[PDB]
Amino acid sequence: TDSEEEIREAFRVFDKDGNGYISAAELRHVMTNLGEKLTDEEVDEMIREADIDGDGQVNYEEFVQMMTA
Amino acid sequence: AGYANAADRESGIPAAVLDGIKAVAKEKNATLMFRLVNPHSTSLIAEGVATKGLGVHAKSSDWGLQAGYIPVNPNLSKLFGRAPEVIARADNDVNSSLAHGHTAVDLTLSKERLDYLRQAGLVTGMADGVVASNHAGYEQFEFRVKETSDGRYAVQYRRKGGDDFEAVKVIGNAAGIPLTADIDMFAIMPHLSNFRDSARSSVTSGDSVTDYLARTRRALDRERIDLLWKIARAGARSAVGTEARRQFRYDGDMNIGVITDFELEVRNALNRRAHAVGAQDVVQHGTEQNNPFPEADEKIFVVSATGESQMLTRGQLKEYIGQQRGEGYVFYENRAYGVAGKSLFDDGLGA
Ligand SMILES: [Ca+2]
Ligand SMILES: [Ca+2]
Repeated sequence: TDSEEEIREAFRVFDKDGNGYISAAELRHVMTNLGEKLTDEEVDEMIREADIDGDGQVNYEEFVQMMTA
Repeated sequence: AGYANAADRESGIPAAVLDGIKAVAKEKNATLMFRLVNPHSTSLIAEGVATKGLGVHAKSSDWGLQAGYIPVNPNLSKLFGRAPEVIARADNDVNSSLAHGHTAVDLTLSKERLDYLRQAGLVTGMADGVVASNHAGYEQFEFRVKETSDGRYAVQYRRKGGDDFEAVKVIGNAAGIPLTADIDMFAIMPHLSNFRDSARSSVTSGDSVTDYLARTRRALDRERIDLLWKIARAGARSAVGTEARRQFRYDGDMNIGVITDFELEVRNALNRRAHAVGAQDVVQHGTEQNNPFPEADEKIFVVSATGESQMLTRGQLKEYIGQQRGEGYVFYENRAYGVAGKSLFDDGLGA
């Protein structure tokens, strides 16, 4: 069970730009640096699966769920 | 190349060691950041003098022939005209270190540092060995040097008007080599792709996701999307060393502090290059990002994964991190910057 601060350092790896949201473009850049070429449909699918509230991005609280799994 | 600009020469890192620094940074694809090295140590590190670890809390010296070394006599140290308590807390410190593998050795200089000392004015002159100086210390202490058959010069001292000269004593290796300040790393920003393998062995069995589901399944992907989030999690987690940062690492019997698997992989690659030139280990511990007593040192030396080098004010430092974070270089900050109002991030920073 990671701590709030541990989970926030990890959040920053994904959230490359300023804002506190992981967008589709940010997640794709992450997934291929970790060696997985993905199609846009596949990115969308990862976002979707995490995107509890439906805006089209992953916020801190959604990232926590995607982390506790 | 040596030194390619002003920042390089201002860093205080000896030319041949910085070359490896630049090289390790490209080889491992990571921005390496450092605290300025006091110029009085530069030369000592270059000719193989030893570098101290977190064990030593003894105060170093910045004057006289003992400049750059860490004097056993706390008064020959920078804490010179300080007083009872200080000079006194100073004693344990010195004594503190010799309890654990550190030896006290006779201070002897190379002819070169001798040149350097007088060239920098730390030593305004000498009879042929009764060296002089205008530091406040010379009105309370007397000095002189003695050549030996090795080429070195023994440093002896005495107290004004008191009587006999004794060599000056300085802390060193268990292996007997004396110590000088170590190169402090401000922070290490690795490119996310350095963690591919690492995520793979945590989650796959070291294989690509496609090869793993092929190897364990059988001819919407819910299972597949799962695995992908799992590698993303794992990757972020080693990049930023979540687990590693919960403990202390050690190098033989010396405590290296809190450091991530990558940060030390970097330490070893640097200490290597260092040995390839004539130096001893120069990075003895982790980064400033896990220092529990953080320094507000205010000019940081930066060496990019591209090899370019530069000096940054704490302000141009945020801009840099942000630029680089945009290129995939990862960064995490000292946990105590926030509560103190000195965070390098301009985001939520909350829950
Ligand atoms: Ca974002
Ligand atoms: Ca959302």
